[PDB]
Amino acid sequence: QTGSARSEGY
Amino acid sequence: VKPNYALKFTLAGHTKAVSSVKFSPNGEWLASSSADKLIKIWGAYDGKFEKTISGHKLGISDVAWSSDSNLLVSASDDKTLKIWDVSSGKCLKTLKGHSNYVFCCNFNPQSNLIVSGSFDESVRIWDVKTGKCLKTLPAHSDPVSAVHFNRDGSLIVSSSYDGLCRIWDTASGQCLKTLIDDDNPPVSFVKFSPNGKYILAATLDNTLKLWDYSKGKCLKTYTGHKNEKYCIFANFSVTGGKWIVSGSEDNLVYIWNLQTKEIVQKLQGHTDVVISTACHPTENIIASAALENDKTIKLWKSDC
Repeated sequence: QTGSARSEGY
Repeated sequence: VKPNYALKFTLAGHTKAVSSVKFSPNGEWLASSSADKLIKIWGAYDGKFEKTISGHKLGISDVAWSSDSNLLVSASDDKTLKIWDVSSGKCLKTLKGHSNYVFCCNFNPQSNLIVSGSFDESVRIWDVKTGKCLKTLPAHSDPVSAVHFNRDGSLIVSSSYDGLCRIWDTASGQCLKTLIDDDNPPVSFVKFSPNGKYILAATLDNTLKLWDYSKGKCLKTYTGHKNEKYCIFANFSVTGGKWIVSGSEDNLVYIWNLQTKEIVQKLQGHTDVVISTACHPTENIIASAALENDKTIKLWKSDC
């Protein structure tokens, strides 16, 4: 939903 | 002695969370990646916007420079990596092979190889010239959060939500070592130290640790920040005092004395989690980047 795996978090 | 990093520039342009920032080895540029599917290039000293590099179909989680500062590699939710010629903006190769999101990436020091880690629980090693996959390592049992080559490129270190750091022989693909301390939290970042002796590892229990690789022992721990959710990068700062630098989930940049483990500075200014930091190769400059509520990159400079 934020657009990248890293910015989404664990 | 403590540094005095002070805010010099704020860099706006990404339209979603920033995911990674990296200084070029030649010190001229900063590259940033974002959930907005874009890479941006900025002047390292003045923060001046240079160009946007586009092509990924989904958001980008990581970007990394080749050692001659001419190429970038990016890792995307579109399950590909892309190799870019920075000067022309061209996508030279699209690296296809991972079966889930690509999370992390790096060139080897020679810059003939790329290593990648993915939500598919594997580590892949790719030939830069052909864009072809050379090796797939069944590395972990959960997403791979970081991958890094050592000083001569003979080893790869990987980290995973599975709680392990693993060291791999680049040439043979064998697992040479598995590192884990007394608890098993997800490992959210790893990298070799500039001299290659140590591995710096972050875990999602608010802790950074410095490991002696050869001995398989934890030597130092750095605490005081907040990190329980995000895969936040950490750095060795070497241009002035010898520091460890990391973002935090309290929106600050933390700087510790590497040897003594004391906090020497906290940088305030961001309005969301600081996901990524980078240290300039010759000047006392730190770049920091933040998530969706902030969307900016900040450049800080110190006299020490």
